[PDB]
Amino acid sequence: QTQFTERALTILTLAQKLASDHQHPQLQPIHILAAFIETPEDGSVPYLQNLIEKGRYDYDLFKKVVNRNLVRIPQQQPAPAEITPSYALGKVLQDAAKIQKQQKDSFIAQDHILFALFNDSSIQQIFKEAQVDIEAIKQQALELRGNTRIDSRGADTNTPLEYLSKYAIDMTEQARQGKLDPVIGREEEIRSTIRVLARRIKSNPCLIGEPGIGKTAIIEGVAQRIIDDDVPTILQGAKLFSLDLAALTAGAKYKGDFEERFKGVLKEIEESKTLIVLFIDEIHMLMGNGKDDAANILKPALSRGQLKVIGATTNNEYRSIVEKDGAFERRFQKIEVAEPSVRQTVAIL
Repeated sequence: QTQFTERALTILTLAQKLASDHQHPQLQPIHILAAFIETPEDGSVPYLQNLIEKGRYDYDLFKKVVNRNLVRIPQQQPAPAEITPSYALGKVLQDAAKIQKQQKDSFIAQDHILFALFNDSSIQQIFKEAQVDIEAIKQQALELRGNTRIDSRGADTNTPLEYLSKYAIDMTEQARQGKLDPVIGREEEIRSTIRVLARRIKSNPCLIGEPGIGKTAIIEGVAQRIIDDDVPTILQGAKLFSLDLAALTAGAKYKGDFEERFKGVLKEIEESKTLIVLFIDEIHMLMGNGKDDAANILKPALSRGQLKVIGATTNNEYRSIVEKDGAFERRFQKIEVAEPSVRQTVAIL
């Protein structure tokens, strides 16, 4: 007694509606495929379009082939009120159920219907006529969700986050689960970091000091201050991600791979409806040492306003960046982070 997901039910609903508009006797796999290439109600990217476009195929050609093959189906003269499923479609629904149990999922989703679709010879010649490798789209569907199982009725989102999951860590959700420890003696420097983020000019703080001094403790303090809603109006409901440069580097063995991954992370941020503050440790390994390509990706994104960045570097390394990039100095506010022994002495003097 398995149940469908909300998006899977929408596909079967659109397929039932498309067969009714074309007045076709029975529901066929071509209808479900036509429901996949259908533009969603909210203008979001369809699930199948993302797989095909990221596979670097011509999606417009694919739509044109599916439509001309569906119009090729003759229209019955008197439209009945009973659109039964065909024998070919019955196997698809039965095949999607075993695909769900094969992957140990709790619900039948778009993926399972799409996988069971790939087995029908009707849609197999559709992909061949559209010159789209059907086995490459299958690989795209496998890599998409990763290894996260489908537990809820709405776990099969069309375009899940691919770059923010591989090369970033959500510090906010990690703070909700009590995986962080509040370090003492740094609330004054946390207050300054949040004050800069609420600003509209130079809204990107940059922590200055030697690594391992408590910089990571300040970021974890800002995250837990966003969770309990102790932040100004602008930061209410904002997620705090941490860019993993080691993950960006591992596997990038081709020229431009690092920039492509970094551009993909920023793209998922700028399209997010909620404001996202990205923390970049050792930011000099991005904006300095003659790395102009990475700088030309972050600087325009900061101007659009959707992204706020918390940088972290040493004093001499920050001065090295500013000495050859005035535009960087006008977007980042300097915040000095000293060792507790030095922080206590300065306050006494």
